[PDB]
Amino acid sequence: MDFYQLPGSPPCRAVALTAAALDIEMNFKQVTIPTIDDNGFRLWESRAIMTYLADQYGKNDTLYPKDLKKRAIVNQRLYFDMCSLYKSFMDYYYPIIFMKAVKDQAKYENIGTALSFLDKFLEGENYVAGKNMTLADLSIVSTVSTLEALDYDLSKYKNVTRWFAKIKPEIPKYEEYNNAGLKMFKEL
Amino acid sequence: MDFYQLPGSPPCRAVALTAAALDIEMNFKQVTIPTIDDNGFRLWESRAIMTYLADQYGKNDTLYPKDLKKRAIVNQRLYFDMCSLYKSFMDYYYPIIFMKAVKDQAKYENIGTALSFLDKFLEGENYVAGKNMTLADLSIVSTVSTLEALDYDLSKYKNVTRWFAKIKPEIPKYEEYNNAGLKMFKEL
Repeated sequence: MDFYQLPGSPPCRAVALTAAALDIEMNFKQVTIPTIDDNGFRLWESRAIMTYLADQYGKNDTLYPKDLKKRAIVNQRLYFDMCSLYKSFMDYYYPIIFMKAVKDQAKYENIGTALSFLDKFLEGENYVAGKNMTLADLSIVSTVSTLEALDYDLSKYKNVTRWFAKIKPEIPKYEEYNNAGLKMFKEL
Repeated sequence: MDFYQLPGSPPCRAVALTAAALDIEMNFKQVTIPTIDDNGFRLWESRAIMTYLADQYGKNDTLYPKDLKKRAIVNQRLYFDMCSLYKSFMDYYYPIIFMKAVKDQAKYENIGTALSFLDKFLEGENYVAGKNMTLADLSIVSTVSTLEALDYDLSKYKNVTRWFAKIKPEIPKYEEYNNAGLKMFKEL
């Protein structure tokens, strides 16, 4: 399988973490990313890639439970991550980081709103979407760790901070496949 | 199953169309909508609801194929619909419809960009995400029909126009569960 990616890209790191958690080797290509080419099957949309890889190559279904109710909750969190959390991170930081535009306080507050929802999801919970670490944890951590790298303060979100701190040690190859690619953000 | 909804809401109509296509009766409640309460299982996020209902109550898997590659394409289109198509429709029309704010040309053009992607997906294709009508068709039609109801011109998007015209007759109970709720938009 070929993996077309960009080391800093949060969606790319979500896929890379997923491949690491499933112990899947991918041929990493550098250049809509990420895209995988799985023996001729081309697939884009990070989260669709993640759920495809889990079902097609997951030894057990802990990351993406076959049980339909548990799966629906993972799916619900993946939509939230993509449409609210990740989108709001992009909408505020990307113009600042790349276009050196002026900070937008309204877009900045959308980040806070998304995190408050995430913080509520994690109340009384070890993981974002069920009793075990799921794909939703790997997806969301790719954005949350990028916020921290950009010096967003998460301590107010004590469930987010709690979850983030305990999840990094559980994630296979977290340092190699997420932490490393964060260097571009820590330098700007 | 209880279905908490609002007749005009596009995500509510996407779920209602899904229930109609699967021949599922739901107890419709009026008030994050839509939400279903399936014998104590509460679930929000329209698209997560749609894929839950298809697997849990679908007689065959034509609407949401079990085949992992075909399923991944449906999933990819559902993310696009939610994050690009539906989001851009909301971002431009809702301030105009509800807050009577001034038209935003940038937000208006995002609609056009989303539709151009949809139009490309439908090139040479009968359906948005595979050889048969899938959940992605029901999701996207709930937004496309709302655009038309708001007098957005889709004729430029000749694949979108072609698909929309042939899909309305195929959708079980399309008139009752989507067309009817569109009346609020045609009057404003």
